Amino acid sequence: MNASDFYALLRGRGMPVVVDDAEAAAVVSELGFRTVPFEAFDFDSPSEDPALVIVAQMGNVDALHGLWERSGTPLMHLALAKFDGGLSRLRAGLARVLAVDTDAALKRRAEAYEQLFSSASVEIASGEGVLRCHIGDEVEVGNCGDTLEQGFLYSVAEFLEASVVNLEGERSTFWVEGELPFDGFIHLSNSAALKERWGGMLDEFMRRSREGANLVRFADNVIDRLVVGGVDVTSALAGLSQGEERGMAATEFGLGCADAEAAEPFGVNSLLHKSAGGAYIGIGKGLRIPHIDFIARGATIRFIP
Repeated sequence: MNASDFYALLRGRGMPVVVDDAEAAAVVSELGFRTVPFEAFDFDSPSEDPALVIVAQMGNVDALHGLWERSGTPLMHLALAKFDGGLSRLRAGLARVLAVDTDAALKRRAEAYEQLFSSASVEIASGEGVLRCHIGDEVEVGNCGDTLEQGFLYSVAEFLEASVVNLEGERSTFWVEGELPFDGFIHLSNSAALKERWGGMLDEFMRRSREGANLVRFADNVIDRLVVGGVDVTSALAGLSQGEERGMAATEFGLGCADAEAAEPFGVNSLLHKSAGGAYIGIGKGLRIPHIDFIARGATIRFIP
């Protein structure tokens, strides 16, 4: 089945919503959905009927990932626990998911991937800055399709963005250089340990980013300057990044393909922040460095053949 039909069934309350928290379940029930506890949903039996999985407790993220290639149901998920599991993020996140024009987003995403596959480089203009993303001959993408294949899981945000990833190597697909003034950032952690080591500092950066004057600069694919709230914080980030994963190397670049209806303000850690236009550049893998995306919501994009 198609992503477009999935989003249509979701807006029509035509599928169950699997939830791992009773308070979140009550919020989802108030929006008109049938809710099923996470431990109670039959993920095994083959089924053509889809479901949305909302994961608000970090303790269930390993179980969510374990559904990969095992689930009998077409699924998307909203893994709030990896970002910020609070109820306000659930309410706002669901408002955004139910408001976005997903058909237009899927068309823009298709066109963007074809551009990313046919370009030597991409220029991202944000204020006075220009970030250049040089794309290689073999382009790695997390997901360029429009369908939900059996056993695969997808974040609800996946079909609203077009992204290329340095999956195999530090620059197996692209490398970046230049400056990106940005509106805000988000950060994804796949474990409680990681979120505890990094969250205090990143939430402080998040707080300070609301005062604008945010800039990330890349040299030879690696951050060499980070400014948040007009304050250089490069050494803070480098201190925790030291010796982990690929340090401050760019791991992902992408374009937000959706409208901005009910989009949330920067300064909260919403997994939907990349989708509402512009472009973003990311570091980390979410394993020993959070996957951090610096987002320029109003950036303009030029593809170079």
